[PDB]
Amino acid sequence: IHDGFTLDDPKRPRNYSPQQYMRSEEEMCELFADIPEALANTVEIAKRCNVTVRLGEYFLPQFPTGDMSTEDYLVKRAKEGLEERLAFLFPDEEERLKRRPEYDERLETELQVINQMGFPGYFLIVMEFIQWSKDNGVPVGPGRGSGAGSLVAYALKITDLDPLEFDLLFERFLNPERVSMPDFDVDFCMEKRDQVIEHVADMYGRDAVSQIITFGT
Amino acid sequence: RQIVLDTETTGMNQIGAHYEGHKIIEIGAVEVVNRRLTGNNFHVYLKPDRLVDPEAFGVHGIADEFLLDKPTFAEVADEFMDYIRGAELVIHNAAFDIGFMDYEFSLLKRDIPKTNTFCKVTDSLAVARKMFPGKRNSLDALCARYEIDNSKRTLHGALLDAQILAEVYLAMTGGQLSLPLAQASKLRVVFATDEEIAAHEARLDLVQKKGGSCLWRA
Amino acid sequence: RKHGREEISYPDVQWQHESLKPVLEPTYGIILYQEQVMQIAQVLSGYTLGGADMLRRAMGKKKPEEMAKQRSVFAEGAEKNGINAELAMKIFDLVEKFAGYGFNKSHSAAYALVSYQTLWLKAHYPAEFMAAVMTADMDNTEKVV
Amino acid sequence: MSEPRFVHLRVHSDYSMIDGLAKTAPLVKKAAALGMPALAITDFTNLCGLVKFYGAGHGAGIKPIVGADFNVQ
Repeated sequence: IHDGFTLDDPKRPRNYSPQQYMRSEEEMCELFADIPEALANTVEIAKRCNVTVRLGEYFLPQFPTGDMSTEDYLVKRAKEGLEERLAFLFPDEEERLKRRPEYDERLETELQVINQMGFPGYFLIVMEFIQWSKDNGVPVGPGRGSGAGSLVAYALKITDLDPLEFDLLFERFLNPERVSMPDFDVDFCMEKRDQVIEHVADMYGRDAVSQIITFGT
Repeated sequence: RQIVLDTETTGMNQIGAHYEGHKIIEIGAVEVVNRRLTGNNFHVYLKPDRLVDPEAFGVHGIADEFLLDKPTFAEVADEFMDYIRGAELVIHNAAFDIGFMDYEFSLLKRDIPKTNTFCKVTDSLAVARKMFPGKRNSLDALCARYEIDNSKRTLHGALLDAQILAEVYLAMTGGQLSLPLAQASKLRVVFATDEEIAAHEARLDLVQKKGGSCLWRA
Repeated sequence: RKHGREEISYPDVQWQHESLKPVLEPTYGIILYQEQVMQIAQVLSGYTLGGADMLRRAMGKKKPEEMAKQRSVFAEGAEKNGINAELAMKIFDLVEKFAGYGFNKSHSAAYALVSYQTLWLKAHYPAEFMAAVMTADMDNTEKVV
Repeated sequence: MSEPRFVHLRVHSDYSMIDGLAKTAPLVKKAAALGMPALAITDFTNLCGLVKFYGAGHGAGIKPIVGADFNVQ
């Protein structure tokens, strides 16, 4: 099937035998009872081979923050991103004052969990990336995971939905009382991949960037 | 000694038992010795016990009323049995014909075993499929392939196909033959060093602490 | 319940409470969302938002032990808000029943926003939106048709 | 001593794609049903089943062994 041929085709290579199954230890011990070294050398080689690959646990990255914390860069851009959105939503300053406390309380409650879980660099990268692709002609996909429940995402123009308007909850998306990963699973339109690959290579390095294979099954 | 047959019938069942509820109408076979026709053809027509199917009618044409007075399989059971018993049975789509044959045999209730127990049934389609993979290997396909006309011949039904198939069969299985032709002794054993054994111990510790077992240390 | 054909309850005729009104307001007392499950644990029984998300998670898995504990936290949480115990528990049974279908509002919303955008455009200037729609699926003859 | 006199050091999973048939977990469970303490997989020009191998090795207390097969010129 791989080669593209049928079993009984004469042109087909016949390099393989019915003995190529999972023989037991004993079956191999009898097959080679004349060359015991050959069996024993498998055991020996296997004990010399010891690779540690730790799995399921992360490695983080960054953004030009000058001599500032990445944490503190986020705090700054989020307060000030909140200011943009608030003037768009409530362009009357009297209303903005009365409606404001809810947003500030939401903002710092989220900010606490993001920073205490060690997120800030990651969200910064992504928000900048999302903004740049809006400025330029790069379609972003409809998906947001449960990211619409973050008012900070919205404030930062990461998302397009006001979670306070529609009672959307951040804790479905990142839960502080549970090690919850950064599954955030953000998408963009696949047509415009080359433009985005380009920006994120300029940003972080062409060698630090790669596509992910799927599968033919 | 080589026995050629092709049986066209009172139509077929598309699903399940192609023979269930159906019966044989004509038996037309040629006998082949040393890849030649002696001319001792056995060509007989038998009792339908039912109506000829519209499909079978369109295949080569045949009236039900013609096969009414003709005898049943019981009247030529021994006759046909001895004619083929202990010989080579070359059939196209053997599952079809053999299925009908053995079906009728069991209906006689004469202790006659299935023909496949005393005769070697060999399918020509299997051979053709091996030789021409993914090609149409029907009778009429091979007919046109070797430029044989089976359409403008007066014989419609068994005797037609039998004759043609014989010629085709011999052609394919002649075709041109080919020539062609087609432990002790000293030896080092690198034993793991003490440093490698330390790495091994540490690596097993990881297996065991993370997994709760290690068969090497059991 | 939206069009006045049946009495609105928060959520049930017997098993309702007016403190659930701000939570269930948008859906006329119907338990639709995963997020409503979480708001009910917060408001009714004093859960943290994160403990509330842990209840919804535990309702997905449906384990024997796991509920038994939260069933107790939900009882004393309602007690702590002065709310009747039998009511709190009978509503918990309904929450858990409907939690099986309970949909992610934020995931539904991100996509529904896009539907509303396509709706608004088409209503105000389908004279272009339609052109765009055609252009997008020009390849498919069936869709184009 | 314990059991081992031998382990299999050249074996393909279905992840080789040119050949192999069994999926990764079933391969590991057969090795264990055979009473083998560790397991080399040497898939064709890839490590596709490695992630799954390590997850299954951890779970079963089995040590995964590192290998893969290639063509040279």
